[PDB]
Amino acid sequence: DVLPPEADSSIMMLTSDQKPDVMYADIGGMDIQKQEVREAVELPLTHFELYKQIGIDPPRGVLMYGPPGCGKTMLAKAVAHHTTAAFIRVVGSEFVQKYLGEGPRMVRDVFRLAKENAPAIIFIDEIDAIATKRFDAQTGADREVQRILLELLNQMDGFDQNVNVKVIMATNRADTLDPALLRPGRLDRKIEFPLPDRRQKRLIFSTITSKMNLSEEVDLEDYVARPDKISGADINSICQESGMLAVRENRYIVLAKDFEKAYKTVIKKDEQEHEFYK
Amino acid sequence: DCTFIRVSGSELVQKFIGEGARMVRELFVMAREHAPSIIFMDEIDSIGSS
Amino acid sequence: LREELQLLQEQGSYVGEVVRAMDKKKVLVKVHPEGKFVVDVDKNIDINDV
Amino acid sequence: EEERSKVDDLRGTPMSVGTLEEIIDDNHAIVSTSVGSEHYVSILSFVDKDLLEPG
Amino acid sequence: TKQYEKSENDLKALQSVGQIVGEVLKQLTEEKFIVKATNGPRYVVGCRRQLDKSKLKPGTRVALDMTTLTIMRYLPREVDPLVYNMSHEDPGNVSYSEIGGLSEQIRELREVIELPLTNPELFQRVGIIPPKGCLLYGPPGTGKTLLARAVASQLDCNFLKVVSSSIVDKYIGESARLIREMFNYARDHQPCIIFMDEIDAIGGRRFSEGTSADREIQRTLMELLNQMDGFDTLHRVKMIMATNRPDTLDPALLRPGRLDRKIHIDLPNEQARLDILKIHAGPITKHGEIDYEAIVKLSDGFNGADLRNVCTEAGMFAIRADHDFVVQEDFMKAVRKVADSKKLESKLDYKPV
Amino acid sequence: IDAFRLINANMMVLGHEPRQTTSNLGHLNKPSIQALIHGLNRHYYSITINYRKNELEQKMLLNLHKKSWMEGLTLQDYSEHCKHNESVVKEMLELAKNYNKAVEEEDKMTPEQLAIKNVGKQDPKRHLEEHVDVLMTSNIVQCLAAMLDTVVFK
Amino acid sequence: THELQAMKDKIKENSEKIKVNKTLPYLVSNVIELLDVDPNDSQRKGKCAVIKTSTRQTYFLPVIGLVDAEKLKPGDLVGVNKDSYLILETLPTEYDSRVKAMEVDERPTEQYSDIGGLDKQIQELVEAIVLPMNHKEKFENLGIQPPKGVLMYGPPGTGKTLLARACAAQTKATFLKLAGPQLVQMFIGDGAKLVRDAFALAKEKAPSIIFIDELDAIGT
Amino acid sequence: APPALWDLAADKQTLQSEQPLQVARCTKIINADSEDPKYIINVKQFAKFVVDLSDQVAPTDIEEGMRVGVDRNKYQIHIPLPPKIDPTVTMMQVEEKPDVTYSDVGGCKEQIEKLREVVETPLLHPERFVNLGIEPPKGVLLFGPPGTGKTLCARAVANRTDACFIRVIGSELVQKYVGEGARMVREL
Ligand SMILES: Nc1ncnc2c1ncn2[C@@H]1O[C@H](COP(=O)(O)OP(=O)(O)OP(=O)(O)O)[C@@H](O)[C@H]1O
Ligand SMILES: Nc1ncnc2c1ncn2[C@@H]1O[C@H](COP(=O)(O)OP(=O)(O)OP(=O)(O)O)[C@@H](O)[C@H]1O
Ligand SMILES: Nc1ncnc2c1ncn2[C@@H]1O[C@H](COP(=O)(O)OP(=O)(O)OP(=O)(O)O)[C@@H](O)[C@H]1O
Repeated sequence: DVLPPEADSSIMMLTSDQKPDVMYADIGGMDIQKQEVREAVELPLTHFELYKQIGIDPPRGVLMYGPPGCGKTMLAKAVAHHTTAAFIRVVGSEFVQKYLGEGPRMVRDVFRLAKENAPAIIFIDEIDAIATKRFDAQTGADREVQRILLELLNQMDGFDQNVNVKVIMATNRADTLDPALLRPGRLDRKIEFPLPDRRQKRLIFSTITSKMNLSEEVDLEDYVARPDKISGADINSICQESGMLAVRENRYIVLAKDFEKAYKTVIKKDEQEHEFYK
Repeated sequence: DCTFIRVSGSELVQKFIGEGARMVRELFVMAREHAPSIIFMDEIDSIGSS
Repeated sequence: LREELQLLQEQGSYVGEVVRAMDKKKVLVKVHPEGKFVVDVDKNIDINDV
Repeated sequence: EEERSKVDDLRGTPMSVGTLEEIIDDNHAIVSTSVGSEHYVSILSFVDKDLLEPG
Repeated sequence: TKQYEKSENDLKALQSVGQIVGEVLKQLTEEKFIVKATNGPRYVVGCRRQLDKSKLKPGTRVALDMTTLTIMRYLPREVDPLVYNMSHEDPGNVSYSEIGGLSEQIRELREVIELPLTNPELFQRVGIIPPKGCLLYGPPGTGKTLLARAVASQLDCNFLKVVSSSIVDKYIGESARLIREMFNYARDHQPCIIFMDEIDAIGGRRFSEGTSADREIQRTLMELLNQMDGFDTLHRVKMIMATNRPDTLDPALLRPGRLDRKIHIDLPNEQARLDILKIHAGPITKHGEIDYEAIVKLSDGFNGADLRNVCTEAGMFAIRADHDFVVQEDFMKAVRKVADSKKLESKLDYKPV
Repeated sequence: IDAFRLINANMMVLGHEPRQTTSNLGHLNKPSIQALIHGLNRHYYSITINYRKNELEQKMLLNLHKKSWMEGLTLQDYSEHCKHNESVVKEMLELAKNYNKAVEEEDKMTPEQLAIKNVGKQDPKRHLEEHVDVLMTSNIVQCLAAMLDTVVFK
Repeated sequence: THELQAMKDKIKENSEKIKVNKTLPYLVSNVIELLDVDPNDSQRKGKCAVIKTSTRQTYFLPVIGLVDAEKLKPGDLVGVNKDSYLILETLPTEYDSRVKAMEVDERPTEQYSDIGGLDKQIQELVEAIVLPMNHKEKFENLGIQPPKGVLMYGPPGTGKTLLARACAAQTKATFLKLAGPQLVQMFIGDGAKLVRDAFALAKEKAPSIIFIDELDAIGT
Repeated sequence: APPALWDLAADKQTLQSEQPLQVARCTKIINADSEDPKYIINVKQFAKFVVDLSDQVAPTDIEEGMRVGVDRNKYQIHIPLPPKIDPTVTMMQVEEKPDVTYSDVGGCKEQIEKLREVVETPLLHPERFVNLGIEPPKGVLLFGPPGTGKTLCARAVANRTDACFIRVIGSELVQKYVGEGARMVREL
């Protein structure tokens, strides 16, 4: 007799009911990334027939890149509170084991619980691990699990079409990803995380200042101007550093002084008088 | 109606065809096995790389 | 099903892959987890069909 | 004649295909097969032992 | 005489063979349980009547019968390498008072480490998240490992030390998943302090794609990175990282979260040099006539380790003079000469930021 | 069950090969049935087992388990199945109605597909038959429902 | 009162029965100590320990039987017989072959009388090695910390190698020949484990002397 | 066919000799000695066995790192094996048979003489140099213009007195997958 389904094996499913951390009200800066992701995730998941009406085949391919800043998993935590679906949280390296015979069953199990519990969303973090090519026998199991990445690449062809799956993907470095993965027909969407900008500066300052105590002396004009001459950044974590320089004290509410201090702490370097060209 | 064959191809064209070699021969042995066949250069067309 | 179970109970049955055939009626058979073997006729299946 | 109906019972029916590792002047040959296995083989038949050579 | 017969009767109980360990996957029904041995094979089997279905739960380490392949007794958890990681011994206490510089660096780490544990209430009021990581690097100067190690023995509580050689694991770089084990028992035994030394070997940048194991290490990162980008609360646990240079750490580890703070070691100031000199003059025997400032002025730019090596060399020069009490004149001899030789061997000491 | 007997090991010099009335010996040693079973032919020999009746208590022992499915008064759970006879049984008949639409519109393509494959080569799909269980459950429904006019009336 | 000899007879007969389970402590396995009690569900209490194998399998067995939990922290090399899965004795120490013992140097044939002109600089070499041995009693009084590593370098010759080795016969301390590039191996983590294993038996053979060459090659 | 007839007809004695020593699998490297009777041994099967030895082999003949045969049933030591390392790289390193005798010299006198006395004379008359020693030199270095590279060695091939010598090609030392050259250079 066969598996019910689905009793696994491994991972497992669920574990996400007592989670996630916070809703999507946190990150309000992007707004151009969410319009892509929301339309590429929750809309195809809610109405499958609406796409068939207009005659457009909704892709399952979601690609993210650009860090820093981090972006990425924050969106997974948001979409977790938007819709009720089954979420897979797995580390790129988590399935690699001592025996290659477990790989194919594992990816198959992920997918078969996905189709049984559909609607469902699967998130693997930084698959660029298994995207690198090697020929040795010791990496021969790594080659087998990248042919397993190709085997799930075949299984998602099994998902074509209609019911069902959702695959979101992120990586710190996209230069190591093989063109077969980014090829259209499987991942049709490439979303790049942009560097924070002025519009995003004021949003990234509002969101951190709501959670932490603020002072009337503290003004965001010079903080959206002077750091905007270079950064860039990471800006949020420097505001967190203003919290961490308030917790260096012995302080009631943070003032302008600690912010100005967090700038000169971490990090800037010059680098260079050679820049005297401009 | 002839078969369509692309050049490398990554990674997995090398493993599927032999272990290791000139790589232009064993592949050509597959094209000899199935004829007619068309060979295509895919792709390495980029500004990278310019 | 009982008798057939008895013949498949001890060793079951393997899955063979022929790497090469020999003129001595013995055919080279390779198993994936295992090494390369070779086994004789096998009269039910003709040699030219292998 | 009778030798063909004799030596066949010794090798068959199943047999494995290994690789030769090294030869000893005692006619014991050290063979290596999948995966990482060794042994002492001494046979006086069909050899051709000098033309084999390890590898 | 009879105690021996007690042991021999114990052998009669040793006639019962052991069992095979296995993890509980799921249960199809009350007569069907899916278990997986550590070896890789899976088995759907039953269970006896002593165990409770609710107490079992999936992902539980249990022992399977040699033949029936069914659960008899269970264990909550086990881990074989960690016991070694909990046996590190740091003297001081006193050694913590003898390190001297850098004072204000110590006053930063004392807080970022100790305060979140003793006063978690102050953080929740302001809304500031306690830093879950910190970076201490050298050797522009020295004292990295010493200072942090002293905190292990000062704060007491729990401490865990990991040598960078445990990541390879030869074939099957599963030690990456041994990081998940590490953080498992870090979530159990919390609070705890974790040290990471020579991270540059295990946190490199995979700039030039090559060889083989270059990639496996990149996969060990993914365990660190994803567990510190969680999906997990590391607030209670603490981690310390050290390197020769922050060149290989990638934008991943130079980013906050994983590494919130960064404290570079600096060359000992002459004022701090007097201090560190003082703590090494204590155990040593000298003449009643002593002047430390001569040494401070003569010794500039040296490492706190190199100062101690110079003091010891001053003493190791006195044994040739065989004298019990040793004047600082002989000291300034050995000091000046040998230390300056250290400057000749000081080539390529300049390290990046 | 099973049964065994220890043969004497010191008899190994004399004839070890009885018995008389070899009938039951032949049926007992069979089937052989693997290897481990045959590994006990030496040093051991089995011995036949046959039930005896004791048919009186066996007769009641059948009727105890069979009557277990039956009710105590016998008019209780059948009339509770008469309370069931209209529940949610009109809704359970809507369950059967969905099985009869959904399985039949895909089993009406099978007579056309038989012309494509020509004819009954493998196959199966499936999605095939399953209407037997639907008819049997509907027949249980109509019979337990026919009990209404018998029970409710007098 | 004479029945004590009867029980003596049964404990010796059972010891002879222990001999058949003591032959032979064939396989090597790794140990994980554990102590737990299992409530039911009349009561059953004790201690049970987890065991590894050399065949990649990991078993579960009651605590040995014979040697108690007085020793030790999770170890290895424990002798256990085939499918019995019982450890009769815990056998030391560590491992393995050339990794256990890099090189066994009895003594070099050369002595310090075969060199000349180094009298000034041979004294600094002889000092760092000889002074810790005999004068420890002096160092405890003077608070002196002995040197450990010494950097000897130059083009041949010099001839540092022969002199450094020759003085090791005069100190009687155990000498372990080690080459730098030996740390490089076909597989990963070998050099790390190798150094740990090197100072292991150095602590067992203490005092001793370990020498390496071409450090510049493996320390770039 | 006659030689193969007698070749295949020796299997009747071969099968009687096939009962012993055919269970000698496999070759295993030893580890440490705890006592005299008992030795810990490792095998490529990955199972490390601690076992005794057969009474037909003197225990004093087994030294740490010696590979020995095993009777898998009893696991006891059967027979030691002198050869250990290495696969085919060694046999490729070995050369045999002479060629290019001394009559192939192109007139070089002092050259060929001074290199003759470094190699051929010490092994031609060993007692001579040991008597009058001092000590023969370690070796030589050849280089310069191409004529005549590498042929002068062929002279030592044909002038080799008894035991053949081994020639080695340079580029085979450096190989992909670093760490192969370490084993390489050591074993030879
Ligand atoms: N509003 C915000 N804008 C940008 N970054 C934020 C914001 N809020 C939190 N973060 C940062 O995002 C981090 C967590 O993001 P995530 O879990 O996606 O990491 P990641 O993107 O996987 O890491 P990396 O990209 O460096 O591998 C936190 O450390 C926090 O500093
Ligand atoms: N502040 C200090 N007080 C006392 N001793 C010190 C101090 N700093 C360094 N030392 C000496 O230096 C030795 C090593 O300490 P530390 O961890 O700083 O070295 P390290 O960081 O490994 O040096 P490097 O980074 O150059 O390898 C100790 O044995 C100690 O005696
Ligand atoms: N200054 C010296 N005094 C005495 N003997 C010397 C001196 N220099 C060289 N020799 C002799 O030269 C011989 C060759 O030694 P060599 O210099 O090659 O060794 P080495 O340089 O120590 O080797 P390595 O380079 O591996 O360290 C030695 O036998 C040594 O006795």
